[PDB]
Amino acid sequence: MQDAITAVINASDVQGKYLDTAAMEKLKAYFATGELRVRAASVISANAANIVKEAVAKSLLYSDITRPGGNMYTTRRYAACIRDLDYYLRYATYAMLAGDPSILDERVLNGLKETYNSLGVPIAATVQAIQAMKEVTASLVGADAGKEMGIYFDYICSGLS
Amino acid sequence: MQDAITAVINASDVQGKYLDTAAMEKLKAYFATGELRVRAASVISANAANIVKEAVAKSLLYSDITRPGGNMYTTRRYAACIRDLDYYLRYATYAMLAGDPSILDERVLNGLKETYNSLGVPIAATVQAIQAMKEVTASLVGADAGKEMGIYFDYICSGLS
Amino acid sequence: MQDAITAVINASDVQGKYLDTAAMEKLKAYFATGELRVRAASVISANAANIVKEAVAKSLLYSDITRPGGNMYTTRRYAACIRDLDYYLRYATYAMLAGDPSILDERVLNGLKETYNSLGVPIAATVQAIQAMKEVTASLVGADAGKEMGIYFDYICSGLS
Amino acid sequence: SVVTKSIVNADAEARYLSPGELDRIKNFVSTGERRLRIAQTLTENRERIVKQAGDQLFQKRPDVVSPGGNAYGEEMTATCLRDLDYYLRLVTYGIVAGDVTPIEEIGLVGVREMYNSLGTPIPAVAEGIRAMKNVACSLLSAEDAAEAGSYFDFVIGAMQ
Amino acid sequence: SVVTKSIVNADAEARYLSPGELDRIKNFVSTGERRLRIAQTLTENRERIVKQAGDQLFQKRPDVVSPGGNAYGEEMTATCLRDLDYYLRLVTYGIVAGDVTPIEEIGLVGVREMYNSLGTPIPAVAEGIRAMKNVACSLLSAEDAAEAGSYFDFVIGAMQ
Amino acid sequence: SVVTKSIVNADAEARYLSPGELDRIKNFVSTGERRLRIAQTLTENRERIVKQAGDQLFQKRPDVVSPGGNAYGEEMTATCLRDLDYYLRLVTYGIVAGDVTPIEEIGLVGVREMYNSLGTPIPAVAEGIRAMKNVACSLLSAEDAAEAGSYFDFVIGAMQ
Ligand SMILES: *[C@H](C)[C@H]1/C(=C/c2[nH]c(/C=C3N=C(/C=C4\NC(=O)C(CC)=C4C)C(C)=C\3CCC(=O)O)c(CCC(=O)O)c2C)NC(=O)[C@@H]1C
Ligand SMILES: *[C@H](C)[C@H]1/C(=C/c2[nH]c(/C=C3N=C(/C=C4\NC(=O)C(CC)=C4C)C(C)=C\3CCC(=O)O)c(CCC(=O)O)c2C)NC(=O)[C@@H]1C
Ligand SMILES: *[C@H](C)[C@H]1/C(=C/c2[nH]c(/C=C3N=C(/C=C4\NC(=O)C(CC)=C4C)C(C)=C\3CCC(=O)O)c(CCC(=O)O)c2C)NC(=O)[C@@H]1C
Ligand SMILES: *[C@H](C)[C@H]1/C(=C/c2[nH]c(/C=C3N=C(/C=C4\NC(=O)C(CC)=C4C)C(C)=C\3CCC(=O)O)c(CCC(=O)O)c2C)NC(=O)[C@@H]1C
Ligand SMILES: *[C@H](C)[C@H]1/C(=C/c2[nH]c(/C=C3N=C(/C=C4\NC(=O)C(CC)=C4C)C(C)=C\3CCC(=O)O)c(CCC(=O)O)c2C)NC(=O)[C@@H]1C
Ligand SMILES: *[C@H](C)[C@H]1/C(=C/c2[nH]c(/C=C3N=C(/C=C4\NC(=O)C(CC)=C4C)C(C)=C\3CCC(=O)O)c(CCC(=O)O)c2C)NC(=O)[C@@H]1C
Repeated sequence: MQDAITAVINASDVQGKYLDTAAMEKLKAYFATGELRVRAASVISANAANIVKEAVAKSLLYSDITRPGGNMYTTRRYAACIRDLDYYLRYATYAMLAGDPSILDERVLNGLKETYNSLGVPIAATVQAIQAMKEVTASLVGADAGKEMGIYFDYICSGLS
Repeated sequence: MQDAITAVINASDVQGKYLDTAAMEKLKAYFATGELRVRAASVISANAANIVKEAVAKSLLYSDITRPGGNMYTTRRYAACIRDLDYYLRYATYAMLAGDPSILDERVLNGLKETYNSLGVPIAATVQAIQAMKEVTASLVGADAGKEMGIYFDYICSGLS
Repeated sequence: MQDAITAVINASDVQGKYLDTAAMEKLKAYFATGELRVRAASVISANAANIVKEAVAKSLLYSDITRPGGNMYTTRRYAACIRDLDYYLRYATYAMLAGDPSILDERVLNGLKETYNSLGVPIAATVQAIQAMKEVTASLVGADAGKEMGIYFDYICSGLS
Repeated sequence: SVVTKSIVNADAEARYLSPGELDRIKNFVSTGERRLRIAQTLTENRERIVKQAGDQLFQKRPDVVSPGGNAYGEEMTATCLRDLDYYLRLVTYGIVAGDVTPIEEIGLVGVREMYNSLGTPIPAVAEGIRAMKNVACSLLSAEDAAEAGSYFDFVIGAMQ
Repeated sequence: SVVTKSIVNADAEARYLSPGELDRIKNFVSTGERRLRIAQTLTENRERIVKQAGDQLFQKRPDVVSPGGNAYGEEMTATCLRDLDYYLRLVTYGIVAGDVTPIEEIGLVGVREMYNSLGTPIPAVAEGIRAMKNVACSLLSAEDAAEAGSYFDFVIGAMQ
Repeated sequence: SVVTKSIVNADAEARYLSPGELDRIKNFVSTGERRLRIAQTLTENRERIVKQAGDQLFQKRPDVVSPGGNAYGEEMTATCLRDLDYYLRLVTYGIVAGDVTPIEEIGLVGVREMYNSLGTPIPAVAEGIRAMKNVACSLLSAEDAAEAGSYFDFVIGAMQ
């Protein structure tokens, strides 16, 4: 995978150039916002179970998907769904903490849409759950940290669609 | 896999309804014909080697496929062919005993046509062998048990084509 | 895999005929040229490292591929490239020694073009390297042995394109 | 079912069903009529079993229907009686199937992951199906109450 | 062949053929002319070997050509002489190949699965190729009979 | 980087970053400004470091630039100074990354396979980067020379 630092290094590596005056400023932008990223990660780690709980109750619960015939129906498929929200929340935190969505492309979104369309999982319902967590996470981490997380929340939703 | 009983349960499960008055009659139909299915399975198990032998001699033997250039030629491909008839006869007995062709879709027909077309096995010749076993099995098990087996024999042939 | 001897046997096997008067001459052609094939293999085995070295310096080195941005750039991708030339030279020697390009189709060219196009390896640059080894090998093994090797060198290049 | 289990075990070893395994299908089909009558009795008395089991459940565990509990209010209490209806519907499938696989696959596999996320006390849910067992078995005969009760006990044990 | 075997073993360890393995190809190509003459001698005297081997086979095992046996009748007996012709054709490939791989891959791999299904006695089939060995080797010289006979023995051993 | 390593280790065990692992990112981002100044100092004095390191390298190993050696001639010697420029460029990435992964992935993984094929003496290449270390560290402060020098030592150790 890549992060904000190594992504800039690889960009200069392919060109065969040293770290430019513009390239140094991109790193300084990441270092200056380093403590803000770490502060948000600790809050989400503490409220990991609560963010997923509120997101499911807001968007998913009390609807056709939870009822017989729906995809969330049965304890196996219900437990399998909240497990995905636990991944999406955890992998979104890595993308924010790293400052690069390379981890989402490799270890999450790679062949994810094809796996759902095969099994029969609704993508539209999954997006609403992730978008629900974006609003719930933003209230806890704040406006500054909430926006940065939202970039990688929307990146996961973009990969599914 | 599924059988006649669990298939009816899953049908009522997706609707989210209890066992209907019509659904109970489908189960009673399976239970009433339970001893007839078991009687046929024991006969085919005893005459497992003979049914495959007569079917091959009737349809496959003394023809281009057994001669050099054909697909049954060589002891490896000959032994590999009778092995398939041993599967088709065994998996057809499971489908009859279960009363549902779900086992044929999962553990037999799944990617079977693609495997033959790759290796170069003739599908038309394979169907005649299975249809040969249908006539041979029907004479042993009887008219009542022979028809029920024939449904799942024709189901395998339908999957190949 | 197959060689010059077993390839002729399989040709007569599918027809269901004994070794024909014409088929015997094909074997005698291989046996008469047997010592010439073995002599060439020992020369290439001794000069295995030198043939790959000169071929890379002639075609690959000092160009865009070795420079930053190119596919040979970095020690990992450089070492991975010379490793391929070590395979192509070794597998070409097997094809010459066997007298049949069946080994190239099975254990080399099978899904090779798809693997490169995925990773992003240039096929045009790879062909020039193999064609470079053909000229270098021909000078060592001689005119008689050099032509026979060239058939299987060009066969690998044909498989990539 | 026993028919499904016998085929899966036979297919695993690559062989036709043994004389013993065929006999497990012989008695299964003969005693099928008995289990259907047991399933119908619970199905006919479906609304009564859920109501009485709920009343006994909330008597033994008032904290769930008290302020702060999971089943506080009319909607939250009504949703709990639906859970009881689900497991009662699964028990009827388990009975007619002759084993606890339909109960397991549907409403037990990953059941604690569901209720822990919802915040429902699972020992309270286990105490709920205890109430259904006693109310359901009272309608059935002495022999049928013993058979049907084993499926309820499996649902209790899975939750614990 | 020895050339194929040397390449497969060399490719397995990721290396060029050793001086010893190259020498196994050197003598193989030199003695190739010798084995072709042995193959031609059996090919020219093909019809005679099959007829005499059959006559000796049915003398030692009359039950196969007697009523109830597998080779009873003109068509069934003629089909048995074809089997002998097949293995004689495979022996000629084995000789010219320098090893028993062509014999193994074609007519030996899963040979008992074939004959047990057909109902043919395989020890009778093994006794048939014993007859071919003695009739085939009698045509060849003392040195060639020893070489060609080792391929027949392999076909006998595989059936047993 | 330490951020990448902390995420990879956390993702492996299926868990959020621990308080300790988060602290490794806290100090990393605070000391990021320090390492950027070290990277700039080497970048500004890029041409001087390569020239002086080359002069010292050829003094200690004259055989490489003598007739018969790998770096004999103006073009071959100029290509050797580019190799030094590459590893100096990799060192600056290693410094700003906070670890030797950028140095490892690019110019060290399969480095001996490259130079053995080219015919370059790798201990001579290791002696070249020793010269860069001493020339580069002399420009930096006492504290920065200790930090930057550890990345040079890693490149030396990988070649040996
Ligand atoms: C009653 C004994 C206990 C109780 C239960 C309770 N449940 C809910 C909400 C839900 N329960 C389920 C249950 C299932 N879904 C399934 O697919 C299966 C297997 C077939 C079962 C058993 C579901 C899906 C929900 C979500 C609602 C929906 O259907 O969409 C609540 C409400 C929780 C809340 O606050 O929202 C309660 C209270 N409550 C108790 O106190 C008892 C311990
Ligand atoms: C929840 C919001 C939605 C939902 C999901 C659901 N998923 C499955 C089955 C699987 N889901 C995954 C997902 C992941 N695997 C990963 O490795 C990662 C991170 C890299 C994710 C997010 C996988 C692998 C499976 C298959 C495993 C399995 O045991 O099935 C189901 C069950 C589908 C089935 O029939 O098996 C469901 C229901 N369901 C919803 O309704 C929401 C829209
Ligand atoms: C003779 C020594 C024994 C014998 C043989 C016998 N064979 C058959 C029928 C067949 N035999 C074969 C044999 C082969 N097929 C192959 O591909 C190979 C490898 C190259 C071999 C050796 C085959 C294919 C048949 C089927 C006929 C066909 O060709 O389509 C019979 C007839 C059996 C019957 O009753 O139909 C017999 C009798 N019989 C003996 O008694 C000897 C022991
Ligand atoms: C016989 C009626 C026909 C025939 C068949 C034949 N099959 C093969 C090779 C394979 N056949 C299978 C079949 C199955 N695999 C299964 O798991 C099941 C049940 C679930 C079946 C029915 C498989 C897996 C193979 C590949 C294995 C292998 O060792 O090859 C061949 C040989 C093809 C080849 O060249 O390898 C043949 C000849 N041949 C006929 O002529 C009949 C029409
Ligand atoms: C100098 C300390 C030593 C030395 C070096 C030398 N190198 C070459 C030729 C090449 N060196 C490289 C090196 C790299 N490529 C990479 O991708 C990386 C990682 C980023 C490195 C370090 C390459 C690619 C070449 C090929 C030329 C090209 O760029 O295309 C030579 C020339 C060899 C020849 O004879 O052609 C030399 C001499 N020489 C010494 O004496 C020192 C020990
Ligand atoms: C050299 C002439 C060209 C070149 C090659 C290059 N290849 C790779 C990566 C791989 N190459 C192979 C090749 C083979 N695998 C085999 O098994 C055989 C013989 C049967 C061959 C010839 C494989 C399997 C890989 C993947 C393994 C890996 O570790 O990557 C690369 C690296 C690509 C990457 O980004 O990973 C390169 C650069 N490069 C050139 O520029 C020449 C045109």
